[PDB]
Amino acid sequence: MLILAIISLITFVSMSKLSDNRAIIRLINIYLILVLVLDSFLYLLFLNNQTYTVMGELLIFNSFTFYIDMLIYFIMIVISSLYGYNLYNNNLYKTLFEPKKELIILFLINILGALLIVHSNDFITLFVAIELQSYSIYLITAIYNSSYKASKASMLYFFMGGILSILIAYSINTYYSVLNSYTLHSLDSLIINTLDLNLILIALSLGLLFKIGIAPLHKWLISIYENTPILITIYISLIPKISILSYLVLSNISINSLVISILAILTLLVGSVGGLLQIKIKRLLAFSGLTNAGYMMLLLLLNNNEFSYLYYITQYSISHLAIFMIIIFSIYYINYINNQYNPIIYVNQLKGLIHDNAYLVLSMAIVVFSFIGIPPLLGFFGKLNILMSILNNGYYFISIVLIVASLISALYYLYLLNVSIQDKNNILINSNETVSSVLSYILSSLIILITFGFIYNSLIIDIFNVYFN
Amino acid sequence: LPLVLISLIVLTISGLMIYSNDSILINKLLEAFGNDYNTIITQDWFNIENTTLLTTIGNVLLTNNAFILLVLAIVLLLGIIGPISITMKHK
Amino acid sequence: HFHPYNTLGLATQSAMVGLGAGVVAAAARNSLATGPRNILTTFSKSGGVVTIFTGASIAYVFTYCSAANLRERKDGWNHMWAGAATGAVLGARTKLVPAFIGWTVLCGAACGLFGWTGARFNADRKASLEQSPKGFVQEDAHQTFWEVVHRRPLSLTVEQLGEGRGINAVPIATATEAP
Amino acid sequence: MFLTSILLSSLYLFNRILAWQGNVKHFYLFASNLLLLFIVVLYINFNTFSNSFQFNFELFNSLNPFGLSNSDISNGLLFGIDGLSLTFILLTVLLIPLTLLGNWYNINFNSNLYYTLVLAIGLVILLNFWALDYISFYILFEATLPLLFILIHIYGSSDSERASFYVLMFTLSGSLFMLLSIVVISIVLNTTNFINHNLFVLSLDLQTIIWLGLFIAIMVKTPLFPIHVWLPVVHSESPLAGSMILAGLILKLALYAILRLLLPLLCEAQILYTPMIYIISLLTIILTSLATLRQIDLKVIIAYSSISHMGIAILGVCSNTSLGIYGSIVLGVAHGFVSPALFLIVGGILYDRYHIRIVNYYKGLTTYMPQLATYIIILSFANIGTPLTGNFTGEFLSLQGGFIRNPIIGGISCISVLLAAIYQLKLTNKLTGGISSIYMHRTNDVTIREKFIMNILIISTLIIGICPQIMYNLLYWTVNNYIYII
Amino acid sequence: ELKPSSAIQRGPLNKGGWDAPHALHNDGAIDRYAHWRTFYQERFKYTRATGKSTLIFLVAFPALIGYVAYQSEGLFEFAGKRRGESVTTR
Amino acid sequence: MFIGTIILVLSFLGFVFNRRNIILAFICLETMLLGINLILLRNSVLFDDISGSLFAIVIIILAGVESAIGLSLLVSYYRLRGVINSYGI
Ligand SMILES: CCCCCCCCCCC(CCCCCCCCCC)(CO[C@H]1O[C@@H](CO)[C@H](O[C@@H]2O[C@@H](CO)[C@H](O)[C@@H](O)[C@@H]2O)[C@@H](O)[C@@H]1O)CO[C@H]1O[C@@H](CO)[C@H](O[C@@H]2O[C@@H](CO)[C@H](O)[C@@H](O)[C@@H]2O)[C@@H](O)[C@H]1O
Ligand SMILES: CCCCC/C=C/C/C=C/CCCCCCCC(=O)O[C@H](COC(=O)CCCCCCCCCCCCCCC)COP(=O)([O-])OCC[N+](C)(C)C
Ligand SMILES: CCCCCCCCCCCCCCCCCC(=O)OC[C@H](COP(=O)(O)OCCN)OC(=O)CCCCCCCCCCCCCCCCC
Repeated sequence: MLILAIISLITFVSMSKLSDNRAIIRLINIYLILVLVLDSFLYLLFLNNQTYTVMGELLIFNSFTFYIDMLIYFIMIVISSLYGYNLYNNNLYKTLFEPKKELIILFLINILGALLIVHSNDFITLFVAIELQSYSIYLITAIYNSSYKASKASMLYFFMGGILSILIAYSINTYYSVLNSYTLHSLDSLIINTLDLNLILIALSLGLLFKIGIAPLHKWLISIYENTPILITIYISLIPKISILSYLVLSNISINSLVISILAILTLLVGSVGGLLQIKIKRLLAFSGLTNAGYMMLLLLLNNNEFSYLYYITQYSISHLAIFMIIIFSIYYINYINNQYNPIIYVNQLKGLIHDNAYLVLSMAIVVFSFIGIPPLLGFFGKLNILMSILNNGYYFISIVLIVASLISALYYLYLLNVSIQDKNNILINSNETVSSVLSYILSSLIILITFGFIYNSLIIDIFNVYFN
Repeated sequence: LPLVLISLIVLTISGLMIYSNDSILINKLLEAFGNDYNTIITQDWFNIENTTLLTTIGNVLLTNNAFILLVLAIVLLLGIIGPISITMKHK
Repeated sequence: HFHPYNTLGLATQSAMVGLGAGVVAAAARNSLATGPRNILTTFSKSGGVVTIFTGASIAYVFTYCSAANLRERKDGWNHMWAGAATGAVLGARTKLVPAFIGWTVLCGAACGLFGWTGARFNADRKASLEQSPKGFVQEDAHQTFWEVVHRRPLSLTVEQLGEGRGINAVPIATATEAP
Repeated sequence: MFLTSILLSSLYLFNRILAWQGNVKHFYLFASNLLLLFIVVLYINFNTFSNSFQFNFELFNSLNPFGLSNSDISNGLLFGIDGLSLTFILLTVLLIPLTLLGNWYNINFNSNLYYTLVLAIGLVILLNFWALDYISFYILFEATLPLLFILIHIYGSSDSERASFYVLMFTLSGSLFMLLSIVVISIVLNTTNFINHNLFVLSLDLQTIIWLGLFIAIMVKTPLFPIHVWLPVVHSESPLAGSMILAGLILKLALYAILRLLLPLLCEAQILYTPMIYIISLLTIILTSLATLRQIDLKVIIAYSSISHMGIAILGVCSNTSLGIYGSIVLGVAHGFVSPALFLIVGGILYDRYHIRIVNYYKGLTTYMPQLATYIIILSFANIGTPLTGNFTGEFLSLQGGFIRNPIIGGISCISVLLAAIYQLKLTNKLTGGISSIYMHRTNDVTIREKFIMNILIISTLIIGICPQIMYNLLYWTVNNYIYII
Repeated sequence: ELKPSSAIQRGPLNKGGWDAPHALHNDGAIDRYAHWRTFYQERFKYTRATGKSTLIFLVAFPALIGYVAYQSEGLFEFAGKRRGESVTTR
Repeated sequence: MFIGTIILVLSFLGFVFNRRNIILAFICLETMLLGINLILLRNSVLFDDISGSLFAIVIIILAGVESAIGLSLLVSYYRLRGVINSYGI
């Protein structure tokens, strides 16, 4: 039903004016909500890990992928509410947070390309869908074209995505040159013994992984995440991560991988010690993505990782989405707005935040202790259930390096708190205009999932016991 | 120039490596060069119509992989919408 | 049991490998740099990388093989001594004594903690929980690693802990019986 | 419907007291004082004749996520007490109003924040002693640290920032390896539980690994010599209630965790390692109590004193003796009485008045404050191991139990009676005597609230000192429980 | 052209309350002394005296008390004793 | 496999060591894609199937749309800055 949305939408956007664009996104927001509500019941198809293959050995549908599908729709309902709703009714925030005409077009085409990977069985479905989502990230980066940094970032992202698309294509055709086959379904655990498919499947994994931000090739993605504006970057950070990783976690082609294990160690090291002496908030906030994409590369080495993965996915997605939404709200309280596309940059700009909207600091605290892994919060059971899979399966040096990486990464997480709970000379006493009710309810909902979401751990596991076993 | 020469040697040899499946690394490379045997082409009279190659592509793009043609239509659509949407400057 | 090592053979193999890694990293340092650089500044403005790779390789594998040969067993301590030698080579580049002592002690402790977990980045297949016998013993047997029981043999307690402290081969009660 | 209507009534009453009174601190005192009444009524209905866990309740079960659960299958979070838990709960709950009392006039700017954080920390360390899973012990073991970080950072000395960092850093960094060990237990046994876990036996090579991860966390939290490092600065730059709740309750929480978590299922490990614990225990009694002598600051001395007393405490725990276990409990409870009174004397009566904690300013406090000097001496002598105070009962039975297990470690462990007296009386005679200081202008005598806190925290040492049998009715099961003498 | 909005009216932050008069004449020498003593670790450097104390208290003393502790595990009972009865197990 | 691998490796190194302009980087990308095509088309001919020819005729179109998209990205890059640098973006 994304197809019908795109086909209806681009015809509808061709006829609307510029001033209509905002309200169009509101429509699409509600549309996606009634694809969650009125169409969820398809989970009843997937009892006892019954898997389907649709369109003839082409798309594989299990309930792992159904959950990834539902997660991607939920986060788009959020991101679409960020574009489609005003923050305040000022003359300021209309020229700072304003959608383009064709923005929601590229959004839905991107989600289409990201779903056709997690649902994918074939390799040409994999390649066409990676190409579709890669074009969409090209154009979502370059759509705010009256910005020097965003155009430079779109060009950088074009060439570095072109190399790692031709590396994937070379790995697919290298796999074809030794097996007249397109599926990893053909592998079926006898062939891997008598066939040297190490170097092929590992090179395929790498060419898929370097697009995430794994650490030998991590600098260019941190540059794109700092150069893009503040609304584009909470989408292009989240979507290729969860799409490409839930591809590679579903098909288990790097087990006992020594190369994935080196790159997981190297990722947890230079992500935690990378973002220490840094002063820009999107930088600081983009090396948090490097370490938390490091905790996934561990699970690639695993067999049977579908609990640790999915729980830590929706953990990172809610925590991610919430900490980006908080520093949208701190823009009213800063004393200095530069750079219209990216209005808050330096992390010392949110300094007096406890004396002006103290419960924004309560919100910020609750989400940032969840990144560290504090046990009343939902981030801790995510790190816990990763640890239960790492220690089960023989990765003992990986585990202590995970722990040292978590301890180093707590420093620049707590730097946000250190800066936020400080004295400020000039405090706000009263504000005329207040924040959007339907948009601040989303942040309150995203906290109450993080705070009081350890409640349902038991229920989820029992539901997890039925539909995946 | 020195990283050029090192990468020429390594990337060339290692591109020639994965066409082969001995566990020993030197036996992987030499199987790249043992091609001088001439394949024998035999005439089989089993085919009755001039299905060319383009006919078979049009049968497999359209029945077995029709969805790939249709997702490909979405990609061609994107290749229209994108360059336009950048280079408009609406109003 | 074990097999002794060829210190000279493994040392010269590692010396060739460290020479190769030094040449590759020197070329990568030239080509990723600024300023006037030519073909001959590979080993001129090298920053001394080939000495790093060469000394670290030779010292680690020579101390590892020598410590494994004089102890006549292979465990995690040999990685500690070899990592101490690696820290000695890396710490002599900073020509200071307390620096040098710190590099030796902390690199040896980190490499010993590495070599004690198996000295492997990846996993071991037979040793992990998932591929090993677990749970209770089904009948009475030698309780292997990863297995739980209810009662342990007391002869094993005397053999493993000792015959001393509060621990005896006979409980203190029936050692003091009226007949 | 009934227990929901109680909460819908009490939250409404809370909102109304907020709307009419700006502070809450009256309602917080009222709530914590009611918690006292409730826990002592639980003490009346407590059966001492059963080793059992008497008052059990499950939270967050599958079939009932919001509330109590009566099902044949349990995967939530278990809670309940024996005697051993309940003693600390008593020592917990009578401390909680006093810290809520302890800052009744100091905090002026943001009252409701500070009193909410202090009461919330106290409630979390209430529920620490109720827990029965390994995970439900550990979830609340680390619920404290955000509240402690926010408390130490916002309020404190000029150096609030570094102290709040260290109380996150070292405490976290030890607790992570504790979590490693908890995970390794939870994937072998497939059950975290404080009930069954003495029944299971692990391999000696497998107990050998698990025990290091728990023991280095207890090394961090009862600060033994390798990491005894955050303790003086997180005291010396804390506010008052954070320092009291820390040194009265968090250190005794890790003294409880070495009993509850390690001594039941690491027994055959634990015998092989008692000399390593005795190395570190003697070496943290000698070398921290010797570093007390060279101190310029005044709250820092009472901090290192707490290190030396916990170093005495843990060699009764690992003593494999009835005497040592009972002496460690009576030391832990009596130090939880006597030590927050000392942090009051340095922090409440002496930092609220002069706002500088350097020792060199303070001389001759007797001639302008006689009854403060009276306190300073009788709380000094109660700290050392001067008897009829309960601190000596803990020190004596702990040194005796440590002399059982190894006599030569007890011989040099016994000189702690000397080393604990040297710095404490060296501080006491500098504060008590001399001509009154030219730097200090004369201020008020000790007020009624401070004398109230002091009188309670001194009677409660003297009752345990005159008769330590008053709480043997809880422990006589749990003194026999942890002993492994085949 | 981007300035934070006009409807702020932000005011100064006090800490509130009563100006408690100075009960203490601070000494410059004592304050500089104590600030030097608490922050000693940021100017600490290794010398021969540091090496001597770091050798003897962190390495030599744990090894000595270690050897004494591991030798004397199950040697001594004195629990019920007699003349002519050895008290060492060994 | 020699012609496709040599076109791919030489085009890849010419892309990497490009410091002179940007249109050489685009055309090195397209010559890479040609090399991957050549390797696959030969593998289709040697294995007697259209299967790799199916992946070939799809990746022809995807190389096309990659050119169209990315050259519009370059026109967007050039719109604000009336010259393209020699050293790169
Ligand atoms: C919390 C503080 C931090 C502690 C870090 C932990 C790391 C401690 C590692 C200890 C541990 C994992 C257990 C850890 C589980 C808890 C993990 C806690 C958290 C993890 C972060 C890895 O043990 C490693 O020890 C190393 C040396 O010590 C060895 O190094 C290497 O040596 C050379 C040999 O070939 C290599 O060739 C060389 O390449 C290396 O030099 C490795 O062989 C070995 O894998 C033990 O595993 C092993 O124990 C043995 C017993 O003997 C078990 O055999 C059992 O017993 C026998 C019949 O009784 C029978 O043989 C068998 O029938 C039975 O199976 C195994 O089952 C196995 O499982
Ligand atoms: C009328 C329909 C209402 C529309 C509901 C739409 C929800 C979209 C949201 C997606 C992400 C939010 C997390 C949802 C968790 C579902 C768990 C599940 O059940 O997941 C299980 C297993 O999960 C996993 O592996 C681990 C995921 C763990 C989630 C961690 C977050 C916990 C806190 C939030 C959950 C509790 C909040 C309840 C508040 C009252 C399989 O998924 P399933 O196939 O059983 O899907 C169920 C079909 N349901 C949605 C229609 C019922
Ligand atoms: C934020 C950190 C993460 C939080 C994870 C843990 C969440 C804790 C949430 C607080 C709620 C727990 C306390 C209330 C649950 C117990 C209420 C109860 O009814 O206990 C039932 C128990 C037996 O009752 P029953 O079996 O039904 O039979 C009755 C026959 N007369 O009756 C009894 O045995 C008496 C039980 C006494 C319980 C005393 C607990 C002391 C602390 C109470 C306040 C706790 C609030 C802490 C808030 C901070 C959050 C940690």
